[PDB]
Amino acid sequence: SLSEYAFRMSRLSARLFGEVTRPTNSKSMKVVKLFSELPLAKKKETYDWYPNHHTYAELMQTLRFLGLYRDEHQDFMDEQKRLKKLRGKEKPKKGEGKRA
Amino acid sequence: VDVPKDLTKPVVTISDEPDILYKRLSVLVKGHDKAVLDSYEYFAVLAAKELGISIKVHEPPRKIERFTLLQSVHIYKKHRVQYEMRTLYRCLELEHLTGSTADVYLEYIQRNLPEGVAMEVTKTQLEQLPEHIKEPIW
Amino acid sequence: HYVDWRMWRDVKRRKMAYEYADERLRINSLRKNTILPKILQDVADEEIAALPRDSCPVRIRNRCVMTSRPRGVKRRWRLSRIVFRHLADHGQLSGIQRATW
Amino acid sequence: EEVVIPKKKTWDKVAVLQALASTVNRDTTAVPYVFQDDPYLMPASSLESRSFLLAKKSGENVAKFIINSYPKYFQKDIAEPHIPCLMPEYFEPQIKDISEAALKERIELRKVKASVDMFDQLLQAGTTVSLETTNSLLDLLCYYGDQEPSTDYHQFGVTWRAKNNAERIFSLMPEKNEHSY
Amino acid sequence: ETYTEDFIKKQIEEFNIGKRHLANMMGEDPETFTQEDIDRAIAYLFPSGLFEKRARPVMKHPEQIF
Amino acid sequence: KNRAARVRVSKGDKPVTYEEAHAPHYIAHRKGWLSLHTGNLDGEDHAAERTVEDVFLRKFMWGTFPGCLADQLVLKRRGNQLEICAVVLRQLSPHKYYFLVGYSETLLSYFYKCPVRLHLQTVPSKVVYKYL
Amino acid sequence: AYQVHGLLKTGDNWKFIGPDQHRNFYYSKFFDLICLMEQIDVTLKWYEDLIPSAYFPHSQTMIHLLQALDVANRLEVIPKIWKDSK
Amino acid sequence: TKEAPETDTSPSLWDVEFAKQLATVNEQPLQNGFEELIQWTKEGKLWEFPINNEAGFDDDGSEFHEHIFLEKHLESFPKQGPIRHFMELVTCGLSKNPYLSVKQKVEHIEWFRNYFNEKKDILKESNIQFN
Amino acid sequence: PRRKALPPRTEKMAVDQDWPSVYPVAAPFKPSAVPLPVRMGYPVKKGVPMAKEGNLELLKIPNFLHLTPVAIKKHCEALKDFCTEWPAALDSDEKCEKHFPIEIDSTDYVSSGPSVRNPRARVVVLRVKLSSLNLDDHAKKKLIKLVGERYCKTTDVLTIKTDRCPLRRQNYDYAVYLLTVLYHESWNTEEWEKSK
Ligand SMILES: [Mg+2]
Repeated sequence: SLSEYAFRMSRLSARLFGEVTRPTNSKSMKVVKLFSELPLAKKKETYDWYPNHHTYAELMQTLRFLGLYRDEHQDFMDEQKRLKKLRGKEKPKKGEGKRA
Repeated sequence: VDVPKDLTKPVVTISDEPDILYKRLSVLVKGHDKAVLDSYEYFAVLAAKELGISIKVHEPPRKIERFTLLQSVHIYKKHRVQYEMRTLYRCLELEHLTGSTADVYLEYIQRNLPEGVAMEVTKTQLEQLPEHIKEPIW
Repeated sequence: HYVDWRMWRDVKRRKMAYEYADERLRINSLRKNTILPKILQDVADEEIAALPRDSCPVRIRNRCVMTSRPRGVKRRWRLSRIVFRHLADHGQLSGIQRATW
Repeated sequence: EEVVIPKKKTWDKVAVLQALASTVNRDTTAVPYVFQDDPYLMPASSLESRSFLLAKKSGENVAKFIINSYPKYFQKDIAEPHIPCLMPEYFEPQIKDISEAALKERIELRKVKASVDMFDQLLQAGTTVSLETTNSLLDLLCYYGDQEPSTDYHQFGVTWRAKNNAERIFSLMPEKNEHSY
Repeated sequence: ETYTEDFIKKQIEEFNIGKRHLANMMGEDPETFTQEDIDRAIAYLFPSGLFEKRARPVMKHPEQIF
Repeated sequence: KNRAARVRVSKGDKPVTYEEAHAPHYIAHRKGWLSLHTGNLDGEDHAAERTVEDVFLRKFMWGTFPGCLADQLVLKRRGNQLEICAVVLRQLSPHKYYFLVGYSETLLSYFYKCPVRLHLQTVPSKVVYKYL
Repeated sequence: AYQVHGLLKTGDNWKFIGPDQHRNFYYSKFFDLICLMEQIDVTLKWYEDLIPSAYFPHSQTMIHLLQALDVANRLEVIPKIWKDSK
Repeated sequence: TKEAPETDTSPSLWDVEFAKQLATVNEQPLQNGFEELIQWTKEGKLWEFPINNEAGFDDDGSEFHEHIFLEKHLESFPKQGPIRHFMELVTCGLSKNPYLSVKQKVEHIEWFRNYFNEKKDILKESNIQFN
Repeated sequence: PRRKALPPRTEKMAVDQDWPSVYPVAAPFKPSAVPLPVRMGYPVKKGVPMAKEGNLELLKIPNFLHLTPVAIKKHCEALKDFCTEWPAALDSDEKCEKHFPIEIDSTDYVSSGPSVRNPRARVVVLRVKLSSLNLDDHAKKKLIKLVGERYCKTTDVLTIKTDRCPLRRQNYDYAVYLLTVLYHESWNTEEWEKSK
């Protein structure tokens, strides 16, 4: 319990310092908190968590087609792909496959 | 024998508004190497003496942050690798500076902050009472 | 070009959740108090339950950004323990060493 | 007793740097700073001194050529504050509507072929072209002699031609002010 | 490990020459630059926190090294 | 038996560099960090974004100077600047090295929106610390 | 020539020396004149300052430095001049 | 010189092209490291020291009282009742949010204004007059 | 043939040169440009630390070759021009807080990366003693009842920390605004205060 003077004083301080002045229960003070920060989804760590993998692969792919980047991994996989084709183990054409 | 002539000096315009006063100006620096913080202390304390600033230095105690990880890709829960990150400190306590002295000195020591070193510059500025607080409105 | 389809499904979840965050915030605020009438809060319940399911932020998963692993990720680096260690053990993470004491 | 509070000196954002550069004179043991400082990359003749700087500049054109040819790979601003000069450049007019404002783009973008083609269509529409707008279009056509400035990738004799478009445009121009002449 | 006597003498030469450059950088008298001044200067110019001292940068007389 | 970043002993004939010759329990003891920034210091931010940048650059440089690098990159950051300190070999034309320095620097500065420099240090052959 | 060079080195005047062609021409001529009309000791001072710090010589300007060394009867330096020539 | 210049008139191609080659006069290769830091600072590539963590951010030139005092925007809402109570919590929280611009804050407030304006009937049934 | 590397220029360096010209700014250790026979590396058994050339250990040091004592003194001479003088009247901290009762704290955060932003920079702290203000008994009581724990009785300092606003500018302005309206309200005597 708080005296009327103690009560009317803490309400005056709250008005001054910009805190809630109406009596508000703890369940409704979430409204203040909700608008007092950013939504989790809006925070940079969240929406910008992943590197743009579309940009890192597409950039380094043209840099290889341009001759300015050597992709030892893609060279490896091309060689294997070339050999499998010789063995006859080539990818079938989509749709026009063995089955109907 | 080819020494240049008429060395052009930068324009330092003395203005007519007064200058900020800093009661003190604490400069904490944080690195992973202590020898690097020793060389940065030597540099910054000398730079302050060659500029007529009063400077004191102490070492705040270090922080060692450790965490554990699994050592294997799949099972073997009893086997861990543990890692740490040490943060070492040195606080440069400068005192009684004017805004322009600070401005020059910070810029200088900040541009020569070594790789892997961070700095937190607390500036305690001196100020006088706002006009509206001189006398009540009652 | 993401590591896999599970990462790709999280990339989309994170993006949709960002698009709707302001709407979701506003609707929650209505239904997160005792001030407003319940007939109104009940409408809000319906409204936010009708927003696309992939805008719900609890459906975001913090996967290794390099290998897409859904567990064992350190949040400061967004990497799985396998990937973190590989860089840490080669000396490639600034200031991170093996701990002994 | 009274605080003798001094006055705030001010300077430019390069001044302290310049104050520090004053303290150093060039190094005689070193080649110019634009070169790499390795015993094996240090130029060892005037020919190399020239050739090595062209190679470095050649690689920069290839970079700038890629950066401007694939803008999407370089449209993610991480810098604070924003650096306008490390962004890609866009040289194609983005407004296809026939309007006075759209004319300025082709003029500002020094696109001689786009401007004349748009000017022809615009003239057929019968819309009025401002004198200032027409004057600016003339400067571009005359300055380069109706020859498109070549950029990235897609002498002896008289280069001027009597049957050139610049001459024709003046005839079509209804009003010719002093700047036109 | 094959360090010919000639090899060492070329090392002592380089140390003496380097000793003088080090005193010059540090703004000290080349004629009174002791080893303890070499160590203090090298520690400042190449700061390393490596916990092992034998792994840190060093500039010693070739006879104390080889 | 531990495996991480250990080069095994073999038959006394394997050239290894000082970097390769040291196991992870020597990373603050007998050798340093191949990168230096402030992200992993107490109270600092963006350790993740620094780490993704460092994984790309090492990959970028390895394929951009194919067969030239003689050791690992040293990545440095000072404020807004980024320094790439490579040790390369002396087999490529210095014309080609200058092309690649100018190219990489430019391309990386527009990609990571910062001033990026690249300091080469040529060696004749890969510096051998030990024959494992 | 010392007045011409003296002017270039004042303030920010050195920025007017122009492209590489202009720069070699300037320093090539300037130094030829030094070797011919200057004391040998001061020619060696200008030799060390200008090359390769500011100017990569031409084949000729080595000859002039040789001749100036002969006129000064300082042949103990010719060895050094050969190394630099390479 | 001429008393009154043609300030309204703007430079032409000839003008700027001449300005470009007036600069080519003094352009020389960078001489040392200081010159590159100086060149980069002029180009805006390098940070300016001593650093301000808000260098480049002026926050739409807003003043403190536009973030902190948001009741002026509640003038279209009921002056009393549950809507006032509620909106007084939105603005209290908004007035404490250092991550939003004043424009973003006003968007939140304006949403609730449009939102409660659509639920008039719901609000009228519960005897809360909106307008 | 195969291009041969020139000799290091450390040989052409004079033992008395001015070293600041060689390394004017912060730059990575170059063996070919540093005339020191410095070795680094944990030695193999019956071996020596490794030579400077190709030594990746020396390239991992953030060196101080651009900041020798010579260089520093030279630098600071050119910078004395930029700095102004401390008011000789403000000798002691006693005199500082006599003439300047308010103190404003703020922090700047220097960190490496592409972005300079740091949300901790916005915070402003306003510190003042209540003995430096024009407060009677009445008002000194109400000011202390209004600020709560922002006031320390031991030191008599009232501390106002503000961080509501995006900018430090705006927060400082708010901190002053608060000290102001706190001072004027502590002087106003509402009628309900007779219920104490
Ligand atoms: Mg084990």
